[PDB]
Amino acid sequence: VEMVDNLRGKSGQGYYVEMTVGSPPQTLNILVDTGSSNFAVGAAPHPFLHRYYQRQLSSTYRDLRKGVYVPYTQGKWEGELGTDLVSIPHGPNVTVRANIAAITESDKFFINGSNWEGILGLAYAEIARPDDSLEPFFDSLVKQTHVPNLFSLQLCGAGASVGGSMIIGGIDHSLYTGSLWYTPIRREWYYEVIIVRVEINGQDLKMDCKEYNYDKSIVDSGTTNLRLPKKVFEAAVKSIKAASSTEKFPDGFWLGEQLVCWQAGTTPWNIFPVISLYLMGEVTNQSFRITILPQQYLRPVEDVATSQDDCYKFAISQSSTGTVMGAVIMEGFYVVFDRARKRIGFAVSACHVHDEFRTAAVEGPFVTLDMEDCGYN
Ligand SMILES: CC(=O)N[C@@H](Cc1ccccc1)[C@H](O)CN[C@H]1CC(C)(C)Cc2nn(CC(C)(C)C)cc21
Repeated sequence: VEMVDNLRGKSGQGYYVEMTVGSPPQTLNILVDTGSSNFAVGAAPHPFLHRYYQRQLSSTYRDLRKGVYVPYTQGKWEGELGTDLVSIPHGPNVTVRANIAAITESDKFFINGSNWEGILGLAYAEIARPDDSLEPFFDSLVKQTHVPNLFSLQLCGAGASVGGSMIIGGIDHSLYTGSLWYTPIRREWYYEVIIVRVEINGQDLKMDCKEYNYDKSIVDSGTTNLRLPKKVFEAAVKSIKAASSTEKFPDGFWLGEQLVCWQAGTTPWNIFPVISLYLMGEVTNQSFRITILPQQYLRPVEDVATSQDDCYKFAISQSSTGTVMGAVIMEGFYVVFDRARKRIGFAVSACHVHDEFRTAAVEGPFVTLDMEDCGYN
């Protein structure tokens, strides 16, 4: 399909897809964000924008006469709502009319050299700003075209520059191997899921499973790290420390605020454990596990200045807002957002993570006869 390899990015800075807005079409790169539900594009000059949406140049622009403000984990923006024609040159061969927030002010949102100038929130209307009557893009796309109500993401961030695919309307079987395991979307707002068990080096963290979903867990392509509620993050760090205790790192490293560096080519991958996240299955008390390697959770930081070394930031961090399965954990899986059947599917992706000793995996089933719902509330 002409859709394969339509994502690009820089590591830690999100993955983006080419879109056009307006008529005649204005080309913009747009961040793919399953962690939010607003379509917003820079629409005035900013030191970090290479280009921006010029509403005056679009004869199909319609102004909704309504402001909007979106704060995310750290960045935020404000702008003006309207609608316009939108296309995805390397996606489905359609043009739809969609709501678009024209960002006119922002703080800590745009990133210097990221190459994107806007954001596609792919989650549900329940969390759109200003409220749930602002129809999200994907809903408009499905309503206006015959595109099936499903999209999949293969995020590779493999060899700063990263790639992948966003396949809309379909499952591309050349993008994964083995089977697809499905977890139910628990509620349609974020892509909310349920983690039932966490292991490090195969050792269970032995917590009540509701702690892992305090107070929701989501799948979030717009967030880099695996973020964990404090109690789970502390338990996990203790475990990973213990597994890797042949070397000691500063506390700043574990807090995500300092790099760790090894002379180029010598990163000791084998001293770090794998992490397994077990997700609720489609049948009662069954689960499957996705297993992640330290090549995924030690994120490389490209910097020519430090390049006699390879240097890494620890990409597991504390959350006061629930577990966030960010790009770290999506990378090397093919993740299918099957909105039509209210589930998300995971399979090992054609760009999987891989070492001569260990491989990321998606595998099941696992059973737990213990009858506790792991949903927080
Ligand atoms: C790290 C981050 O904030 N990512 C957001 C996307 C983004 C991409 C580039 C620059 C800045 C922001 C992504 O949407 C975050 N997803 C969730 C992460 C949460 C649940 C911990 C907090 C939150 N707030 N929002 C905003 C809203 C409440 C309006 C849905 C989205 C989210």
